[PDB]
Amino acid sequence: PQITLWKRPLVTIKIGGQLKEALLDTGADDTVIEEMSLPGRWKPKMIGGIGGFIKVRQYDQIIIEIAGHKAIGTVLVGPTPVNIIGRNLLTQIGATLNF
Amino acid sequence: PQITLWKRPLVTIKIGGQLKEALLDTGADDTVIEEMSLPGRWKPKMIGGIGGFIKVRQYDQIIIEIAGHKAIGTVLVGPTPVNIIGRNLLTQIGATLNF
Ligand SMILES: Cc1cccc(C)c1OCC(=O)N[C@@H](Cc1ccccc1)[C@@H](O)C[C@H](Cc1ccccc1)NC(=O)[C@H](C(C)C)N1CCCNC1=O
Ligand SMILES: [Cl-]
Ligand SMILES: [Cl-]
Ligand SMILES: [Cl-]
Ligand code: NA
Repeated sequence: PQITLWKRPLVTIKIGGQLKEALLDTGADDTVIEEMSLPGRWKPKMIGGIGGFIKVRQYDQIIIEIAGHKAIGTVLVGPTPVNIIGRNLLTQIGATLNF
Repeated sequence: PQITLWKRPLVTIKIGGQLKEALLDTGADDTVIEEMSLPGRWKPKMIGGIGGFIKVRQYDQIIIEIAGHKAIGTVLVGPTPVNIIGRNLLTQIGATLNF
């Protein structure tokens, strides 16, 4: 699709069989989702936002659908105020910024 | 241009007679620049996200050139870790997300 930016670029994602709303974010290096259960082992990570850094759980090779596009990759889980699809998965689904 | 997302989508901007590098951020409602002087009136604002909130100065009707494209809008100035071009000015340069 071509998504303009007059409103937030929110899409539906599916992860763990569940539908969630998330933001397509070219300013995010990684994907971070609100607290949920994911399979496997996780690794520690810090990410930085407008107000400072938070600790998150890094899950690798997680199956996730983004606006109907299937992806498999790293998902961070933690106390983010909004679900964010970052560049690691935007790149995988072929997204570019155009002007 | 068409910007892929393997790396951060950083571009050069001109604001307040100064050149800066800034992040094209579809996940940002607002444009936030590191501390600098701008002409005219301003009012305080709090913006919060990952990591919490920061206090900024809101300047309205500020012209910015973004990767050679002129726009005008509100610019927030404060202790952001990164200069961010948000949706309020991305729409004005006709930026879209495409996949
Ligand atoms: C940078 C990065 C590394 C790894 C993983 C992730 C998710 C990363 O991105 C973290 C991050 O906060 N990125 C921001 C920009 C970023 C990159 C690097 C350092 C700091 C910031 C931005 O793009 C998304 C984030 C989303 C958001 C979160 C909570 C509430 C509302 C929105 N947006 C905002 O904070 C904006 C600010 C920028 C005006 N914002 C806050 C006021 C209300 N609305 C709004 O839009
Ligand atoms: Cl990934
Ligand atoms: Cl504006
Ligand atoms: Cl448009
Ligand atoms: Na003004």
